[PDB]
Amino acid sequence: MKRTWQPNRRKRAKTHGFRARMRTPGGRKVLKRRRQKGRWRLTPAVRK
Amino acid sequence: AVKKFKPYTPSRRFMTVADFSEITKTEPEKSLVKPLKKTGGRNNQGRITVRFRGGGHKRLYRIIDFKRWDKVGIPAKVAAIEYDPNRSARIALLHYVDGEKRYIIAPDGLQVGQQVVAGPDAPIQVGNALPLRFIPVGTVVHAVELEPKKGAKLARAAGTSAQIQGREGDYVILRLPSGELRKVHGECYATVGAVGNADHKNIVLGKAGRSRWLGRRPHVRGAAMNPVDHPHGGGEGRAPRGRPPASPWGWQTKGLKTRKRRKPSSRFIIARRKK
RNA sequence: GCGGGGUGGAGCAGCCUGGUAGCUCGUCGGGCUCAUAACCCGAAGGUCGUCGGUUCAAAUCCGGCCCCCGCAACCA
RNA sequence: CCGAGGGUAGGGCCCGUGACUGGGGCGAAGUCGUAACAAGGUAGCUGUACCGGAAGGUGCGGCUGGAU
RNA sequence: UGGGAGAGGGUGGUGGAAUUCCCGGAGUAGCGGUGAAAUGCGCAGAUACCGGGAGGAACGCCGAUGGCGAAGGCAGCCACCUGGUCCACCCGUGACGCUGAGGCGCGAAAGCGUGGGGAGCAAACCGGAUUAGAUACCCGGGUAGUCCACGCCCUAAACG
RNA sequence: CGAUGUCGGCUCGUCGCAUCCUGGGGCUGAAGAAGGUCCCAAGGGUUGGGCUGUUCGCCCAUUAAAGCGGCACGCGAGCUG
RNA sequence: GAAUGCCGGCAUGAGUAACGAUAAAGAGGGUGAGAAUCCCUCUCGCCGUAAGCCCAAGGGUUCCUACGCAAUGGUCGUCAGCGUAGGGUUAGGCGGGACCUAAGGUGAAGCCGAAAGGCGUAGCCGAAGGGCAGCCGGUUAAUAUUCCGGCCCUUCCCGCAGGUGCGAUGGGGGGACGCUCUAGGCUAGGGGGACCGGAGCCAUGGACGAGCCCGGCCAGAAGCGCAGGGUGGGAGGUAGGCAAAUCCGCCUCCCAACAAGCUCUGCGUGGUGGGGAAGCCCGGGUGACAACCCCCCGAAGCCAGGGAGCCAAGAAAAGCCUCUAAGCACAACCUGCGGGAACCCGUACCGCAAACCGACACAGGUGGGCGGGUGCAAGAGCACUCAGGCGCGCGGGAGAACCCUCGCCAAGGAACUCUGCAAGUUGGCCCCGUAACUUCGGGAGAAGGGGUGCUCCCUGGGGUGAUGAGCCCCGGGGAGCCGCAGUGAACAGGCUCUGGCGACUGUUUACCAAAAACACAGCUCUCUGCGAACUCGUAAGAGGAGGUAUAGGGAGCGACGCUUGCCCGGUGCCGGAAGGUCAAGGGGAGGGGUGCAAGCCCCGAACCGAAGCCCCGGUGAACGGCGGCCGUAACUAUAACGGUCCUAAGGUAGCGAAAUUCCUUGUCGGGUAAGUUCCGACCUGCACGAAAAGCGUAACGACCGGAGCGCUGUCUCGGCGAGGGACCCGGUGAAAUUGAACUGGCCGUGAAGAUGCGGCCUACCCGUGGCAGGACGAAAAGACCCCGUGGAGCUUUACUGCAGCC
RNA sequence: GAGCUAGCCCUGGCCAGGGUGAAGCUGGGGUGAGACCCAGUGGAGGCCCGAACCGGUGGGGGAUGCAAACCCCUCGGAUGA
Ligand SMILES: [K+]
Ligand SMILES: [Mg+2]
Ligand SMILES: [Mg+2]
Ligand SMILES: [Mg+2]
Ligand SMILES: [Mg+2]
Ligand SMILES: [Mg+2]
Ligand SMILES: [Mg+2]
Ligand SMILES: [Mg+2]
Ligand SMILES: [Mg+2]
Ligand SMILES: [Mg+2]
Ligand SMILES: [Mg+2]
Ligand SMILES: [Mg+2]
Ligand SMILES: [Mg+2]
Ligand SMILES: [Mg+2]
Ligand SMILES: [Mg+2]
Ligand SMILES: [Mg+2]
Ligand SMILES: [Mg+2]
Ligand SMILES: [Mg+2]
Ligand SMILES: [Mg+2]
Ligand SMILES: [Mg+2]
Ligand SMILES: [Mg+2]
Ligand SMILES: [Mg+2]
Ligand SMILES: [Mg+2]
Ligand SMILES: [Mg+2]
Ligand SMILES: [Mg+2]
Ligand SMILES: [Mg+2]
Ligand SMILES: [Mg+2]
Ligand SMILES: [Mg+2]
Ligand SMILES: [Mg+2]
Ligand SMILES: [Mg+2]
Ligand SMILES: [Mg+2]
Ligand SMILES: [Mg+2]
Ligand SMILES: [Mg+2]
Ligand SMILES: [Mg+2]
Ligand SMILES: [Mg+2]
Ligand SMILES: [Mg+2]
Ligand SMILES: [Mg+2]
Ligand SMILES: [Mg+2]
Ligand SMILES: [Mg+2]
Ligand SMILES: [Mg+2]
Ligand SMILES: [Mg+2]
Ligand SMILES: [Mg+2]
Ligand SMILES: [Mg+2]
Ligand SMILES: [Mg+2]
Ligand SMILES: [Mg+2]
Ligand SMILES: [Mg+2]
Ligand SMILES: [Mg+2]
Ligand SMILES: [Mg+2]
Ligand SMILES: [Mg+2]
Ligand SMILES: [Mg+2]
Ligand SMILES: [Mg+2]
Ligand SMILES: [Mg+2]
Ligand SMILES: [Mg+2]
Ligand SMILES: [Mg+2]
Ligand SMILES: [Mg+2]
Ligand SMILES: [Mg+2]
Ligand SMILES: [Mg+2]
Ligand SMILES: [Mg+2]
Ligand SMILES: [Mg+2]
Ligand SMILES: [Mg+2]
Ligand SMILES: [Mg+2]
Ligand SMILES: [Mg+2]
Ligand SMILES: [Mg+2]
Ligand SMILES: [Mg+2]
Ligand SMILES: [Mg+2]
Ligand SMILES: [Mg+2]
Ligand SMILES: [Mg+2]
Ligand SMILES: [Mg+2]
Ligand SMILES: [Mg+2]
Ligand SMILES: [Mg+2]
Ligand SMILES: [Mg+2]
Ligand SMILES: [Mg+2]
Ligand SMILES: [Mg+2]
Ligand SMILES: [Mg+2]
Ligand SMILES: [Mg+2]
Ligand SMILES: [Mg+2]
Ligand SMILES: [Mg+2]
Ligand SMILES: [Mg+2]
Ligand SMILES: [Mg+2]
Ligand SMILES: [Mg+2]
Ligand SMILES: [Mg+2]
Ligand SMILES: [Mg+2]
Ligand SMILES: [Mg+2]
Ligand SMILES: [Mg+2]
Ligand SMILES: [Mg+2]
Ligand SMILES: [Mg+2]
Ligand SMILES: [Mg+2]
Ligand SMILES: [Mg+2]
Ligand SMILES: [Mg+2]
Ligand SMILES: [Mg+2]
Ligand SMILES: [Mg+2]
Ligand SMILES: [Mg+2]
Ligand SMILES: [Mg+2]
Ligand SMILES: [Mg+2]
Ligand SMILES: [Mg+2]
Ligand SMILES: [Mg+2]
Ligand SMILES: [Mg+2]
Ligand SMILES: [Mg+2]
Ligand SMILES: [Mg+2]
Ligand SMILES: [Mg+2]
Ligand SMILES: [Mg+2]
Ligand SMILES: [Mg+2]
Ligand SMILES: [Mg+2]
Ligand SMILES: [Mg+2]
Ligand SMILES: [Mg+2]
Ligand SMILES: [Mg+2]
Ligand SMILES: [Mg+2]
Ligand SMILES: [Mg+2]
Ligand SMILES: [Mg+2]
Ligand SMILES: [Mg+2]
Ligand SMILES: [Mg+2]
Ligand SMILES: [Mg+2]
Ligand SMILES: [Mg+2]
Ligand SMILES: [Mg+2]
Ligand SMILES: [Mg+2]
Ligand SMILES: [Mg+2]
Ligand SMILES: [Mg+2]
Ligand SMILES: [Mg+2]
Ligand SMILES: [Mg+2]
Ligand SMILES: [Mg+2]
Ligand SMILES: [Mg+2]
Ligand SMILES: [Mg+2]
Ligand SMILES: [Mg+2]
Ligand SMILES: [Mg+2]
Ligand SMILES: [Mg+2]
Ligand SMILES: [Mg+2]
Ligand SMILES: [Mg+2]
Ligand SMILES: [Mg+2]
Ligand SMILES: [Mg+2]
Ligand SMILES: [Mg+2]
Ligand SMILES: [Mg+2]
Ligand SMILES: [Mg+2]
Ligand SMILES: [Mg+2]
Ligand SMILES: [Mg+2]
Ligand SMILES: [Mg+2]
Ligand SMILES: [Mg+2]
Ligand SMILES: [Mg+2]
Ligand SMILES: [Mg+2]
Ligand SMILES: [Mg+2]
Ligand SMILES: [Mg+2]
Ligand SMILES: [Mg+2]
Ligand SMILES: [Mg+2]
Ligand SMILES: [Mg+2]
Ligand SMILES: [Mg+2]
Ligand SMILES: [Mg+2]
Ligand SMILES: [Mg+2]
Ligand SMILES: [Mg+2]
Ligand SMILES: [Mg+2]
Ligand SMILES: [Mg+2]
Ligand SMILES: [Mg+2]
Ligand SMILES: [Mg+2]
Ligand SMILES: [Mg+2]
Ligand SMILES: [Mg+2]
Ligand SMILES: [Mg+2]
Ligand SMILES: [Mg+2]
Ligand SMILES: [Mg+2]
Ligand SMILES: [Mg+2]
Ligand SMILES: [Mg+2]
Ligand SMILES: [Mg+2]
Ligand SMILES: [Mg+2]
Ligand SMILES: [Mg+2]
Ligand SMILES: [Mg+2]
Ligand SMILES: [Mg+2]
Ligand SMILES: [Mg+2]
Ligand SMILES: [Mg+2]
Ligand SMILES: [Mg+2]
Ligand SMILES: [Mg+2]
Ligand SMILES: [Mg+2]
Ligand SMILES: [Mg+2]
Ligand SMILES: [Mg+2]
Ligand SMILES: [Mg+2]
Ligand SMILES: [Mg+2]
Ligand SMILES: [Mg+2]
Ligand SMILES: [Mg+2]
Ligand SMILES: [Mg+2]
Ligand SMILES: [Mg+2]
Ligand SMILES: [Mg+2]
Ligand SMILES: [Mg+2]
Ligand SMILES: [Mg+2]
Ligand SMILES: [Mg+2]
Ligand SMILES: [Mg+2]
Ligand SMILES: [Mg+2]
Ligand SMILES: [Mg+2]
Ligand SMILES: [Mg+2]
Ligand SMILES: [Mg+2]
Ligand SMILES: [Mg+2]
Ligand SMILES: [Mg+2]
Ligand SMILES: [Mg+2]
Ligand SMILES: [Mg+2]
Ligand SMILES: [Mg+2]
Ligand SMILES: [Mg+2]
Ligand SMILES: [Mg+2]
Ligand SMILES: [Mg+2]
Ligand SMILES: [Mg+2]
Ligand SMILES: [Mg+2]
Ligand SMILES: [Mg+2]
Ligand SMILES: [Mg+2]
Ligand SMILES: [Mg+2]
Ligand SMILES: [Mg+2]
Ligand SMILES: [Mg+2]
Ligand SMILES: [Mg+2]
Ligand SMILES: [Mg+2]
Ligand SMILES: [Mg+2]
Ligand SMILES: [Mg+2]
Ligand SMILES: [Mg+2]
Ligand SMILES: [Mg+2]
Ligand SMILES: [Mg+2]
Ligand SMILES: [Mg+2]
Ligand SMILES: [Mg+2]
Ligand SMILES: [Mg+2]
Ligand SMILES: [Mg+2]
Ligand SMILES: [Mg+2]
Ligand SMILES: [Mg+2]
Ligand SMILES: [Mg+2]
Ligand SMILES: [Mg+2]
Ligand SMILES: [Mg+2]
Ligand SMILES: [Mg+2]
Ligand SMILES: [Mg+2]
Ligand SMILES: [Mg+2]
Ligand SMILES: [Mg+2]
Ligand SMILES: [Mg+2]
Ligand SMILES: [Mg+2]
Ligand SMILES: [Mg+2]
Ligand SMILES: [Mg+2]
Ligand SMILES: [Mg+2]
Ligand SMILES: [Mg+2]
Ligand SMILES: [Mg+2]
Ligand SMILES: [Mg+2]
Ligand SMILES: [Mg+2]
Ligand SMILES: [Mg+2]
Ligand SMILES: [Mg+2]
Ligand SMILES: [Mg+2]
Ligand SMILES: [Mg+2]
């Protein structure tokens, strides 16, 4: 049956991407936390 | 008027459509139309704020001239009468001798090929617009401004009419389509005659499909819901209302008046509506 | 199991607040009518379901026993 | 080939009968009222409508086959 | 051909009296209703009076024992459209007539459908009386309906 | 109650005897035939349908008879539901 | 040493289940240490509206080649989407960007909000929509509309020539639009040819033939032809298109009019450039100077912005054309020609799947185009088959029970069972025929029946062509032949009668309910006069609606038909400038503290004083509610009738043992041999009843009842057969569970159901295939029930508070 | 977090073939004129049958599955809410 993951490069970058995070206070505090934790990638990677 | 159908499907039994015989032109004026953005009942928050709306036929909006006092004295020929999907009334296409082209809602008896005019001197003739004070007391009238130069507010729907009953001072007394008696300012314009397409109320939609064409989505009774959805929701089996009949939001829906008590226009309403 | 009830022949008041039983109808006698009904004037008839207790005194307050309605009997 | 007729299928008319039901006629001395005949005690009758235990009542309009 | 009388019919328009409602004034202890009363209405200012307003229906006097219509039926006034009908003249056609099973149309009231309208009236219904009872007559209310438009119904003491 | 699956049916039985039938008896208000009643006896047998989820029961047509109970109201790691 | 503890390790179950679609395999010859599994060949089978081909998304080197087999591959492996290494993706024209706008998003102006932020016209962003210039063939192990070849084209810059009032973001035109149906003419595609080209072929009885087999094109600029689309011309006035305007709009006049002219596409032709089969021979070569033609079928595609009808009335913006304004007319723009210039990103490969979403090389899921032929009425259905692609990554045997999927069955034919559940039956087309009832459409494919192949003969009409031949499309008649059987295979309704419920098509608990539930047109009540009511929001602002009472919100009812009765005492809502109560505030009779005192300071009565509440009326398609007892008729029985108590009023019509009836399988009738169900009635309705609508209703229903016909392995009552498993052999090898176990029966005992205790009985040790009575077998710290002063959802005239409203 | 699912918005796309034959239109009849009837033409519809496509009615299988919802037979819709 149709499952929950239906990849979409545009949907990916526009929802979790760097610019979407930077726009909002909660999105910025995400990047702050993942930077503070040492995450190698602060945002999901997508090809474009 | 009111075209019937033979019962060759279950829904054709009662479905009636307008006869459209007054229409003389079946495609709008390109210069007078603009896209009518369907809202679906969603406001700028994206939230449904008027329930059960959406999914109707695409429509373009006809720019209607609800002023008419800004072309005072310039006569105009009635070029056509056209179907308008944004209103119950028909609309009339005017070719001003000025060369300008405007739409107005088509009053009853209006004939394509006649002239109309607007102003304090206009003949008391179907389709002409004059300040309310210059219109003879007793004549039916439509598309009435509620305040001078603010645009026609009352008696715009198909078949509707307001009658000038009397006047006192700067104000005349109208009987609105509802039967309310209201003082409206004499400088407010109005178009003599009643709005045409009076057969509009005898249309039998015929089936659920026609309400969907009109953009009206299915309405679900409060009694059909659960208590988390509605005062009337729940009960084992069917249940009477079991409290004063209420809306989804709690307020009583049988009789409870809701016009603001201290509204300033109260001073200008002579008698609340009838029936 | 829980609530109410039983009083002239009929249907009901009085019980709660002890001492006084009352209303409409019916019944009986008289009247009017040619006669009946209606109507009018008078009158009779209830020891208050039964027993036991309380009290100076019980239709009335407290227990039974009889009886008559009503309500309940749910989770499996 | 046609062919009495037999078989299968579906119709149409008539007859008999059927729990129950609907009124109808008739029936020496039943119960309820008194609608009509006198102005019958609200003049009657009427087509219709609605209502009521029952006769009937009432509305609308008509008729005189209504008295004084 | 020339004339006449008429609520003949249809459409649109319009006039005054009255009733109710509404508003302003004025005014006070009752009004109303009946056989008698009660219900009802009224000091929260009714009734009775004046002015203003809104709305529906019906047209007093003329009016008659009258007129027109095939009947049902038709009554303020005006204009339009239209039917019948009588008289005159003795001009034209030359029996072209009478009746009429079927058919078609018209058809009071009530009633029905879809809109509208709704003052007064009033089945149903409520109430007050009367009464043994009173699902009545009488009184206070009151919904259809009565009115308009379109479409049905097609009955009658549709009677001379 | 850190679970012992709950009615009825189907399937498969097995047991008890307070015996429905068949076998053996006494008594009879047992003439015969056919019954009644009690005693012995569990070897075998103890039908097919209509109705209802039904067990039960009622009924139809038969029968030598159409027995009654136990087995976690036998039997859902066998089925049905 | 226990915490269903935690982490790890290793056991048990066990050489057990399984090894992932039943489309299927066999041999030969290669390679290699090793081969069912890799390569080649031949044979066999499967898909063929795909299981073939091409795009898009997603994936991201998986592509090609060499080397390789430890792990990955459900077996094997020499093979691979695996390991290692090298190579591979080439564009002005294809897609996106340097163009346009859509929703939406963002947002100079502006607005709002404690902060964060919310909103917002323009503008900007935003595409699978608009717009825009490349077609065919060749080549690589791997890319190609990209490289090459042939033939075309676009824009930018500059220049020459000719022409013109040039010039924009601004004005205008245009772009520009729906649904259904559809004309003419083409193209794609396909069928046929006794014509044309071809390696060959003659078999096994016949055929050297008008034989079989193979192929018979593709692209192309200008021009031309056919087809269509688009489109009036001129003049006078002009106040409108927010300046101007010769443009556009409006008015008049003249001419043009199903035309024509002009213009733009499609198709054809077209210089020219390519392609070119079977077969044979080792991807190639040959065939080959390959041929390259005629007839027919023919689109849903093209001409296109075509046409008609309909209502539900069908984006925007740029490119483009025209107008003019500043400016400028040494300019600038238009047209033609010439030279030059033309950037960034993608391009491999998978792509209905082993490379994408499902933890797997997972029977599932995934949008667009092409999708050939024959026959079956048509078709994308079905059967077979082309091109192409596969046999599904464990096999070999055996021929048990039992399971799955399938085939047949004597006699019976629902006797099965909760139920004909399931499975039969019926089955397409043509013709005959078709009832109650109905809202006149329907019911209807009602029901029921007949026909169906092949051969010969006669003949009717249509398309094309030409009016004929040929090919093709509908037919009509006559005579025959064969078989058990002619839609001979495959795909393709069982029917009827009668109730309940819901009018109907629709909708729904994704993953146990598809229903009578929801919705629905329709009906009514109610609110709302517009800065509407209402809704979201603290707000601004939105929705409502660029709508206006024939409109919008809320509620109930639920097509339609005939109807919808009585109660306003209580609650709700509505109306009511009186009366009563009523807070803050006003008021200040009058007391108090303190001070020498002026004073400062506190308390405080009458009285005035909103909404609300009380009170007075209204109101039911508002919440709701619609009696009891006793008596009475000339047989009995029963009460039309009466008496009395109560109520705010005492259930009207219609219906009724009902989706409602407890007693109950009520009673009677029908159907049955038999009927707790069913249908029709009755009425003492435990406990129907009128918009939580009442009673009906044609049509409809994968709804739920009852019956009949038909037909059946449902059954009496089972039997046989097929295949996939199960069984055996080689390969690979789980799982839950598991205190340890050396783990028998009876009768007892025991915490009351004992392999484990007693007594007795029985019993050599170990397996394998089977069956499920026990191990109170496994699974899940019982969902039921209770307990916890445990939790949550929900309700209200519980308490208290808050939003909102007054 | 709406890459699942629910609704809405914007922009595109899809729905083989066959059947039924509404209005209108034309002609004919009819009438004072009509209504209306008849034939032809026409091609309407939450019409009919049936693939793609969207569903998920009944039954069987599956149940440490091919699969944490699948497979087979059957069945609903398929110009429309
Ligand atoms: K337990
Ligand atoms: Mg899903
Ligand atoms: Mg997706
Ligand atoms: Mg993407
Ligand atoms: Mg994308
Ligand atoms: Mg996206
Ligand atoms: Mg976002
Ligand atoms: Mg982003
Ligand atoms: Mg920010
Ligand atoms: Mg911040
Ligand atoms: Mg910050
Ligand atoms: Mg790093
Ligand atoms: Mg992130
Ligand atoms: Mg109709
Ligand atoms: Mg009809
Ligand atoms: Mg019209
Ligand atoms: Mg525009
Ligand atoms: Mg809008
Ligand atoms: Mg926004
Ligand atoms: Mg929303
Ligand atoms: Mg709303
Ligand atoms: Mg909505
Ligand atoms: Mg409107
Ligand atoms: Mg209109
Ligand atoms: Mg005003
Ligand atoms: Mg309507
Ligand atoms: Mg619409
Ligand atoms: Mg609803
Ligand atoms: Mg509910
Ligand atoms: Mg519910
Ligand atoms: Mg919620
Ligand atoms: Mg709540
Ligand atoms: Mg609530
Ligand atoms: Mg409720
Ligand atoms: Mg409920
Ligand atoms: Mg419910
Ligand atoms: Mg209930
Ligand atoms: Mg209630
Ligand atoms: Mg409420
Ligand atoms: Mg409110
Ligand atoms: Mg009003
Ligand atoms: Mg009393
Ligand atoms: Mg007392
Ligand atoms: Mg006392
Ligand atoms: Mg006494
Ligand atoms: Mg005493
Ligand atoms: Mg309970
Ligand atoms: Mg014979
Ligand atoms: Mg009398
Ligand atoms: Mg009398
Ligand atoms: Mg009466
Ligand atoms: Mg008074
Ligand atoms: Mg006073
Ligand atoms: Mg009025
Ligand atoms: Mg003469
Ligand atoms: Mg009449
Ligand atoms: Mg009274
Ligand atoms: Mg008369
Ligand atoms: Mg356990
Ligand atoms: Mg357990
Ligand atoms: Mg014996
Ligand atoms: Mg025995
Ligand atoms: Mg039992
Ligand atoms: Mg029983
Ligand atoms: Mg015997
Ligand atoms: Mg037993
Ligand atoms: Mg047990
Ligand atoms: Mg028991
Ligand atoms: Mg027991
Ligand atoms: Mg048991
Ligand atoms: Mg089980
Ligand atoms: Mg069981
Ligand atoms: Mg078990
Ligand atoms: Mg320990
Ligand atoms: Mg633990
Ligand atoms: Mg652990
Ligand atoms: Mg662990
Ligand atoms: Mg571990
Ligand atoms: Mg370790
Ligand atoms: Mg280990
Ligand atoms: Mg092992
Ligand atoms: Mg084992
Ligand atoms: Mg296994
Ligand atoms: Mg498997
Ligand atoms: Mg082999
Ligand atoms: Mg091998
Ligand atoms: Mg090997
Ligand atoms: Mg090979
Ligand atoms: Mg094919
Ligand atoms: Mg991957
Ligand atoms: Mg390996
Ligand atoms: Mg190695
Ligand atoms: Mg491996
Ligand atoms: Mg595997
Ligand atoms: Mg090797
Ligand atoms: Mg490569
Ligand atoms: Mg190039
Ligand atoms: Mg550039
Ligand atoms: Mg964007
Ligand atoms: Mg684009
Ligand atoms: Mg578009
Ligand atoms: Mg391009
Ligand atoms: Mg080209
Ligand atoms: Mg090529
Ligand atoms: Mg190379
Ligand atoms: Mg210029
Ligand atoms: Mg420009
Ligand atoms: Mg356009
Ligand atoms: Mg447009
Ligand atoms: Mg062909
Ligand atoms: Mg060419
Ligand atoms: Mg000008
Ligand atoms: Mg050569
Ligand atoms: Mg198409
Ligand atoms: Mg096109
Ligand atoms: Mg349409
Ligand atoms: Mg725009
Ligand atoms: Mg110069
Ligand atoms: Mg030029
Ligand atoms: Mg650049
Ligand atoms: Mg490439
Ligand atoms: Mg697929
Ligand atoms: Mg693959
Ligand atoms: Mg595989
Ligand atoms: Mg797969
Ligand atoms: Mg072919
Ligand atoms: Mg076929
Ligand atoms: Mg295979
Ligand atoms: Mg496969
Ligand atoms: Mg094998
Ligand atoms: Mg074997
Ligand atoms: Mg199979
Ligand atoms: Mg067979
Ligand atoms: Mg055979
Ligand atoms: Mg058989
Ligand atoms: Mg049979
Ligand atoms: Mg048979
Ligand atoms: Mg049966
Ligand atoms: Mg059986
Ligand atoms: Mg069959
Ligand atoms: Mg078949
Ligand atoms: Mg019949
Ligand atoms: Mg018939
Ligand atoms: Mg029938
Ligand atoms: Mg019927
Ligand atoms: Mg019919
Ligand atoms: Mg059919
Ligand atoms: Mg034949
Ligand atoms: Mg043959
Ligand atoms: Mg033969
Ligand atoms: Mg069928
Ligand atoms: Mg339904
Ligand atoms: Mg339903
Ligand atoms: Mg119903
Ligand atoms: Mg209905
Ligand atoms: Mg449908
Ligand atoms: Mg479900
Ligand atoms: Mg669920
Ligand atoms: Mg679920
Ligand atoms: Mg359900
Ligand atoms: Mg369904
Ligand atoms: Mg639902
Ligand atoms: Mg419905
Ligand atoms: Mg209705
Ligand atoms: Mg809010
Ligand atoms: Mg708006
Ligand atoms: Mg309905
Ligand atoms: Mg009917
Ligand atoms: Mg009634
Ligand atoms: Mg009340
Ligand atoms: Mg009240
Ligand atoms: Mg009241
Ligand atoms: Mg204050
Ligand atoms: Mg107050
Ligand atoms: Mg009450
Ligand atoms: Mg009954
Ligand atoms: Mg019964
Ligand atoms: Mg019933
Ligand atoms: Mg029921
Ligand atoms: Mg009941
Ligand atoms: Mg019963
Ligand atoms: Mg019985
Ligand atoms: Mg019988
Ligand atoms: Mg009875
Ligand atoms: Mg209700
Ligand atoms: Mg109910
Ligand atoms: Mg029905
Ligand atoms: Mg249905
Ligand atoms: Mg259904
Ligand atoms: Mg049956
Ligand atoms: Mg049968
Ligand atoms: Mg069998
Ligand atoms: Mg086998
Ligand atoms: Mg091994
Ligand atoms: Mg292995
Ligand atoms: Mg041990
Ligand atoms: Mg041991
Ligand atoms: Mg052992
Ligand atoms: Mg043992
Ligand atoms: Mg014990
Ligand atoms: Mg034991
Ligand atoms: Mg032992
Ligand atoms: Mg022992
Ligand atoms: Mg011991
Ligand atoms: Mg022992
Ligand atoms: Mg033993
Ligand atoms: Mg073994
Ligand atoms: Mg074994
Ligand atoms: Mg066992
Ligand atoms: Mg077992
Ligand atoms: Mg066990
Ligand atoms: Mg245990
Ligand atoms: Mg056990
Ligand atoms: Mg067990
Ligand atoms: Mg479990
Ligand atoms: Mg726990
Ligand atoms: Mg527990
Ligand atoms: Mg649990
Ligand atoms: Mg308990
Ligand atoms: Mg507590
Ligand atoms: Mg406690
Ligand atoms: Mg608690
Ligand atoms: Mg919870
Ligand atoms: Mg998505
Ligand atoms: Mg379709
Ligand atoms: Mg046909
Ligand atoms: Mg036409
Ligand atoms: Mg299924
Ligand atoms: Mg089945
Ligand atoms: Mg499962
Ligand atoms: Mg499946
Ligand atoms: Mg299937
Ligand atoms: Mg279908």
